[PDB]
Amino acid sequence: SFPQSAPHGVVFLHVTYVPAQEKNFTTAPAICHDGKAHFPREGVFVSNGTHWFVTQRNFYEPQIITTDNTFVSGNCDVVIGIVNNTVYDPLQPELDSFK
Amino acid sequence: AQKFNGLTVLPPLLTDEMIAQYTSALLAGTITSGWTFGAGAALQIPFAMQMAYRFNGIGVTQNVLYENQKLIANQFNSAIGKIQDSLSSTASALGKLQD
Ligand SMILES: *[C@@H]1O[C@H](CO)[C@@H](O)[C@H](O)[C@H]1NC(C)=O
Ligand SMILES: *[C@@H]1O[C@H](CO)[C@@H](O)[C@H](O)[C@H]1NC(C)=O
Ligand SMILES: *[C@@H]1O[C@H](CO)[C@@H](O)[C@H](O)[C@H]1NC(C)=O
Repeated sequence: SFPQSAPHGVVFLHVTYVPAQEKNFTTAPAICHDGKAHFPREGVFVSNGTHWFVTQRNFYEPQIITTDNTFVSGNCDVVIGIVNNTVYDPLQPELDSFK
Repeated sequence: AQKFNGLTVLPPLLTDEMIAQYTSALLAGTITSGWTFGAGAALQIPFAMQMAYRFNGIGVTQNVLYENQKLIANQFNSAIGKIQDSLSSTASALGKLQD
């Protein structure tokens, strides 16, 4: 904000952030992989119809689901509405390249 | 008050029906879109994910919600019933307006 002077008061100029151009997708509370439920560290899981990604809450920026940005807590038999997608781990390609 | 010689009473600009409609609109917006409608266009989101957002806001991970959803829902319903019973218990809670 920026202040301005008035003859008998004060004038405030407030700069704010307003989102626009919304779009809707399909979401799931968690991902079940190898019998383990994965939850996002930040953001939510969204899908465009064929693949699942991770985006921010207030901005759309799809990312490949990875162990780096997800954490595991228990099995996937308790969470209601879980889906059955897979996750990615770059350590396996890193190990494969060391041959 | 009453009607008699000397003075008169004026009706309010907004009727009770309009106030009830405003409250209903606020309730629908806050239970169908979270806090997104308070800053711009309303964005739909399932209620469980909004509750997970709020739990992450208060400093607790969302997995404890996803593993204890039924208990929290039952506690909320019991609390609503208890508020109804307490309000119908003829308690002196409405004394602020009566005074
Ligand atoms: C998104 O919203 C529009 C209009 O509300 C609806 O027609 C559509 O089915 C929704 N879902 C997708 C995936 O577009
Ligand atoms: C969803 O995004 C993927 C990109 O990984 C793309 O290959 C696929 O065609 C997209 N599906 C639709 C229905 O747009
Ligand atoms: C999820 O995928 C696993 C893969 O082994 C399978 O055993 C399980 O039945 C699947 N569950 C559902 C609900 O599709």
